[PDB]
Amino acid sequence: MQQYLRLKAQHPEILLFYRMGDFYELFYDDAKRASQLLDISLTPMAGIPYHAVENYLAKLVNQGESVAICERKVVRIVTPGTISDEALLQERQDNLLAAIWQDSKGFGYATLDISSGRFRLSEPADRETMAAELQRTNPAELLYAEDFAEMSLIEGRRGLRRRPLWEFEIDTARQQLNLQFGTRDLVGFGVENAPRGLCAAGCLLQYAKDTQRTTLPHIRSITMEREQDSIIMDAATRRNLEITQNLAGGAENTLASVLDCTVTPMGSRMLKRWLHMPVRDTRVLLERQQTIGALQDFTAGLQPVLRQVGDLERILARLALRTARPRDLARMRHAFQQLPELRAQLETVDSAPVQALREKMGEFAELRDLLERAIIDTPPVLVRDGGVIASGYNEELDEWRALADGATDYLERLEVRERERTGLDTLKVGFNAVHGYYIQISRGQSHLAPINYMRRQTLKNAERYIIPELKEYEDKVLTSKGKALALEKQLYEELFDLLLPHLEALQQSASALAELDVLVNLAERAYTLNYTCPTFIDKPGIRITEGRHPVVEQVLNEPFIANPLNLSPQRRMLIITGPNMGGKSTYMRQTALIALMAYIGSYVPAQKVEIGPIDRIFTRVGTFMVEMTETANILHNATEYSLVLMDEIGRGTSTYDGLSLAWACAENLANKIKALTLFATHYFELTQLPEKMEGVANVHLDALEHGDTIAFMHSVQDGAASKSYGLAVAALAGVPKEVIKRARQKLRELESIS
Amino acid sequence: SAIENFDAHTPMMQQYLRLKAQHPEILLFYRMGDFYELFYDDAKRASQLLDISLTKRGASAGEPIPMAGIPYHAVENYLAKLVNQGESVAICEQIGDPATSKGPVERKVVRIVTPGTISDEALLQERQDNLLAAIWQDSKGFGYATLDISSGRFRLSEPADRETMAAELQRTNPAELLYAEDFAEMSLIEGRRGLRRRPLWEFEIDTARQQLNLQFGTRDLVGFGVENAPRGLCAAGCLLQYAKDTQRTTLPHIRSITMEREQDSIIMDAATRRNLEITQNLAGGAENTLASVLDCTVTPMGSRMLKRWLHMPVRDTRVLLERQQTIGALQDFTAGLQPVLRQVGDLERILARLALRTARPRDLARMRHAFQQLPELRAQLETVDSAPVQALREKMGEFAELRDLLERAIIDTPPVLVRDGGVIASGYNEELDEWRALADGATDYLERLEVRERERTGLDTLKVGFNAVHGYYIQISRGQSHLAPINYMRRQTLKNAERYIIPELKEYEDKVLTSKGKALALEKQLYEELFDLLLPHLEALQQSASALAELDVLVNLAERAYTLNYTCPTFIDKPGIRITEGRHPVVEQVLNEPFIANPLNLSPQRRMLIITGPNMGGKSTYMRQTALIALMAYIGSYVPAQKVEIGPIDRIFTRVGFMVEMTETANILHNATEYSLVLMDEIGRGTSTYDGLSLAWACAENLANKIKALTLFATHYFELTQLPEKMEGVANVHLDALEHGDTIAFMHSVQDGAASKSYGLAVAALAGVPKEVIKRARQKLRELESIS
DNA sequence: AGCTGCCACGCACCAGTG
DNA sequence: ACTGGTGCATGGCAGCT
Ligand SMILES: Nc1ncnc2c1ncn2[C@@H]1O[C@H](COP(=O)(O)OP(=O)(O)O)[C@@H](O)[C@H]1O
Ligand SMILES: [Mg+2]
Repeated sequence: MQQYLRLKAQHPEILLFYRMGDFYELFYDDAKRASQLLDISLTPMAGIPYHAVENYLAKLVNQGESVAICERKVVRIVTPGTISDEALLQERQDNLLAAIWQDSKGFGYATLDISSGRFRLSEPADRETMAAELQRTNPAELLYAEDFAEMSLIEGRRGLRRRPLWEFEIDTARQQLNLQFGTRDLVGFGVENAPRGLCAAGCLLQYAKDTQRTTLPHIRSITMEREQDSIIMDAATRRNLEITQNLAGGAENTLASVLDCTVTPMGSRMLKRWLHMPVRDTRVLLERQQTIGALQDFTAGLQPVLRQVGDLERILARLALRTARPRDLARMRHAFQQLPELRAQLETVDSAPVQALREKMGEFAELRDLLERAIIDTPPVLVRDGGVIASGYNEELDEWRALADGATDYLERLEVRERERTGLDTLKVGFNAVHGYYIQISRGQSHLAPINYMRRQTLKNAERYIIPELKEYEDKVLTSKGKALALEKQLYEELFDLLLPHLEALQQSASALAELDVLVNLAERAYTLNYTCPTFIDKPGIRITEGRHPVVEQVLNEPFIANPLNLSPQRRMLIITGPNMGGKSTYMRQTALIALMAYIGSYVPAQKVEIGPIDRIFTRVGTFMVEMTETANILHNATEYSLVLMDEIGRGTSTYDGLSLAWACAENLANKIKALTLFATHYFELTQLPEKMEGVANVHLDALEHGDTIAFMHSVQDGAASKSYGLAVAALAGVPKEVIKRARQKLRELESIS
Repeated sequence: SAIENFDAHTPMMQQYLRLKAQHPEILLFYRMGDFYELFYDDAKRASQLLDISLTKRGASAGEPIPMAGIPYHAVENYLAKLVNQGESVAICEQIGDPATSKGPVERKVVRIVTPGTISDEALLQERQDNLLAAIWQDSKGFGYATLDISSGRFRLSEPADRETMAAELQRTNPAELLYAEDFAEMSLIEGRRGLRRRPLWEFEIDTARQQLNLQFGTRDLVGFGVENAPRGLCAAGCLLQYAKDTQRTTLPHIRSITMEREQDSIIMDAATRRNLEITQNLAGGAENTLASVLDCTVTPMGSRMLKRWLHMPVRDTRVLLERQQTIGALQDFTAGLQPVLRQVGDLERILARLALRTARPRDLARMRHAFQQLPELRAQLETVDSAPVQALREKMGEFAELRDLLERAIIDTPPVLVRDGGVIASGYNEELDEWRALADGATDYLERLEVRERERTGLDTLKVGFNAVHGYYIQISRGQSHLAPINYMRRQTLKNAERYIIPELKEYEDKVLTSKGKALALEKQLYEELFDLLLPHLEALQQSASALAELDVLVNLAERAYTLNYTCPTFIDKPGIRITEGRHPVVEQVLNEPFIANPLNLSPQRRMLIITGPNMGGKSTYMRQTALIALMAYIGSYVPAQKVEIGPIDRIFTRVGFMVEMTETANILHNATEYSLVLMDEIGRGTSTYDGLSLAWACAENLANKIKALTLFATHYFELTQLPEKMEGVANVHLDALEHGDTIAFMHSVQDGAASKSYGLAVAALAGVPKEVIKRARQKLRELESIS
């Protein structure tokens, strides 16, 4: 095998698998890497088995690697951004492709979901907005121009794919895009005056087409994500809020873990999207609130039926790409059968948007009857070996199967004919690809074979024979099986012809069913978790009553202590002093999350929630350097509609430098920015603020001392903290009695002055 | 799911269930014919872990029995998959002969593979120890024992408190941890891998003594210095009872156990071991560790030894001065020894497999290759004037007799296993050459018989072949087969050939198949017989491997001391550290901007330095290098400096900044002594302004006045620069920085005195806090500055 | 070279016969 | 109590395109 590096040249940046019997083997830096990612030995060659290529392809793909299969030439290529088989895809997690680039004016950006067809473009102006979008969208594969100057954004990222500047050319991209969608201009989509981002979507759509070498009819539209259509959240804020991802890397004890009790995978992906994309436009919010309130009674009724629909989104993608396997068509049929029950249940629900999803759902009765008659109840995984088309769908196929079936029934009778004639109880008719049909006597009885029996194969304890009669029916069976298997393949391709016309309507359905799932779910969550419906006010403000952390109340097992919040423009900054130990931090995060959820359209963890409009949520809660950097970002971009959450800035540098930076930040946020702010500090000197300025108030956390421990209470109440707790804590940790005594003396000395 | 009494099973399952019952909690591979099998839930679990099909075995006792299995010849692949997941596997083989057996063939469990007892090349990592350990707790302290099962190293220790015990777990890092059912402090142990809850009786003391004594061939354990250590003996007894349960052979390489005393070595808490990144960085990787920079050893047994020394610095003034000499003496000779030393290889673990009677042909070949480098190492080391080196030349041995044994017994490149023969060589056993030479009736019978029969019959398709199932045969094509002598006896028929047998070939077939089986078994006798001849000299061989490893370590530390430019430190009587132009041995190599070397001077009258200076200044580095230079000087290595003078050091502590933070400080305050080196990297954490500092101030005083330890005490609290004024023994140093207005400047140089100003705003402005806010903070700061 | 399906094997599960 | 023949996990490799 000298001649194989000649195929490595064809695409160097992609790891090359190479058939070598029943395995795929790799060379050079494609071995070093493939052992460090997948875990396999390094003889420089590594290799996976053929029985689990899909397993090992998905793990490479999920680590942001394209693979190329070789069997000789390159027959297949998978890439992180463009896979659509259900074996390479995490069920409840979006898998986006993306392109990014940079003008002398700003950035362009586009994500594709190659299964839903969800195509978005944006145009981030500064680089922090850009980074926010990268964290949020979190694409499996990023395309980017060499051009690209600001490499620190995408520097450490899976699936980077360097593209030439000419692929990002505007005019070429407008056409390719207009051709894809069947429009003359891109005005129906809202993006015709949005060139930077159009150039990203141009590069992406062209890369996508290349990975598939097929039409992508399911991609029929594009939307632009505006900035002022959304509560902007920096990456450090999405991390600290643990919306979808705990700081620990995974998915436990996160907002989605508690709010996401949807019943279809497509509903789960959509909700997680909604949770990362709070919208500022109350019209849609009041629309969601009202739907959620309407479907509350109907939740037990709807969800068992909705669960049956399954992941129709991703199935429909495999219809669009013409790769759907028999079970895919079978689940599409199963889903269709739910639609009359879903439409019946939803019919009396008094909401305009629920009835609109009801219509959007469709019924598709013809396609239900088509697949009911065309496919058997539980068809094999593949079409390969037939057994998928139903009985009595195609009169011709039935004749062929009966010619086979009856030729096979002859050979069974041949068995019993030969058994009765020869009187040899071990006689049997078997079948095998190497020999066709055969009579088999055992070795003990083989010497008494009739002398018309032609010998063919000697086993250890048996002999095999053919006779003219046998081989006659071998043909009868095999031509009838071969023709019926050909008619099945053709009739299966004909089901795509009948299904594909209604591809658009089908995509509408799956989307409606994916939104019904989200809205019914959020409905169940509100009712089941004692949430209430928040109202919106004209000027900024957050009035909360007995509010809670939506996760911590569910995840811990101690009684969760609820608190109020009163932020108006006449009271826009609380100085939270006292012990933290999770208490302040929790109070602050439950504020953001409550706000986050009002603006997702969900009910919220509280007795009452009024809330003015919010444009950004900053949460600096988690070097001194990093703290000051995240603080710099708030002070540079916070507005008077911003929600700002600050966790004890100053620790990590000198008392005075730190006290002086806290003082100046709180001042700057109360007086200049005027953001609604929870400024959690430890500096007691900072409680003198509410006197020195308008619109600042003091609240605090306390601790109660009992027995020989201490209970860190979680009730925020008015006034400054009037106690400290580090000596008390050290005492209980068993720092020498005398040390603490001297510490208490020092502590008094130091306070007395200021 | 029926009543499944003894009588309810077949004879096969009765036997399976007795064996399984003596292994209820771990997977049992059960050798049935050509397969290792599993049943009931084990098969269900095996199907999920190993990725094999869950099947069944037909029954007449209710429902069917879940089964899974794997052909015997692939057992090792699957055994690996399980032990890397941390599963024990009991291996049960067939003992008897089925053809002389009424009921089921006899079956013993012959070994148990568990993560800490594995000793095969494929499941272990060249450069990383794989210890079994055993922990146990009393009302007053801990008992703890470790075992490298593939070397014999058997150690015993009796950690005083919870936190020394935490440090020992981190250090030894057992792949498997047997522990007592009554174990109170599960916080130390829960979460670890290879956890094995064990019943109390295994930790019973008189049974420990009896079993340990027995194993070492002694009447008491006085000579080993452990007779006084019942806490730890109880650990040792459980370990050893377990070790022997897993192996089910003698373990003659376990000829000793040693006490690991508090004061024989520098003791580092869990925090210190992590902050100096000795073999693991703070990501779990081995990149940019002390070990990455120092470990250019050529043999694996050397690498592991170096890593143990690094982790346990010895306090013995004599051993250190001798190791220090060995380095200096050997510096000229590394270039020539290192390539030879390499060729010895991993002799430690090869003598393991020899001792365990497991070693394969290629283990014996590499042992023979090792012996073949001792004569070159003997010459090389003679000219090195150093007593310690010549003691290691003597202890390395030579073993010319065994070299000549393996040179005459095994061939140059043997197969992986003896399973299939071809191992033993021509000359070694005369009976063996007789037997091969009959079954080497190749170059012989088959070819001529073929010609003769083709030419006599006149049938050109005629070939002579052998197939494993039908035996030897004469083949004729189907078109010529109706012409074959009526003497030919039809044997195997195919689609297009017929194969036949004649008396002459059948007689050659019985002759060659019995010749080959005889030749195989006698080979296996000869192979096993090498272990009998080798085994006596095992003690001397273990001392060989142990010297070759220490040579690899020292020769390494000498090369490192030349290339990286280190000098020999010297020791003193009272506590103190006096570094001249010292460097962080790791940071100095990763960075490219040359390393700003610094002094340090600790002493009993200058024992606590309060370190000040900016974020990113160099405070932590200056602490870590102090500790590393201590750590290195006390493994006998040379040190990254112009001159180092270091007195004695019992423990090293470390706090690097709630209920666990404070506890960590109490541990320091209670256990530090006048000989301890204490690093506190900005501690002091309260719920208010002055809270945490007040504690740090109180702690500082306590370390200076009461404990009198050598403390490096970096803070951001400027208030602590007043310490030197009040306490005795305290002083102020700082890592310098420069102004230039709008900009940074981190000079990385340590100088006496407090910093001139704290740089919190300068660093805040560098992060990009609005210049407008930095302004108002500077305004506030002179407000605050004007109080004093 | 690729693909199918016989065989390794001790043991248990039948039927068909003492 | 037989005689006799099946039929099994997986992986090696003969037999046959
Ligand atoms: N002696 C030195 N020479 C050159 N660089 C140094 C030196 N000491 C520290 N540094 C650099 O400073 C960085 C941080 O040092 P560090 O001690 O952590 O500052 P801090 O005092 O805030 O802990 C390190 O990453 C290292 O590169
Ligand atoms: Mg530091």
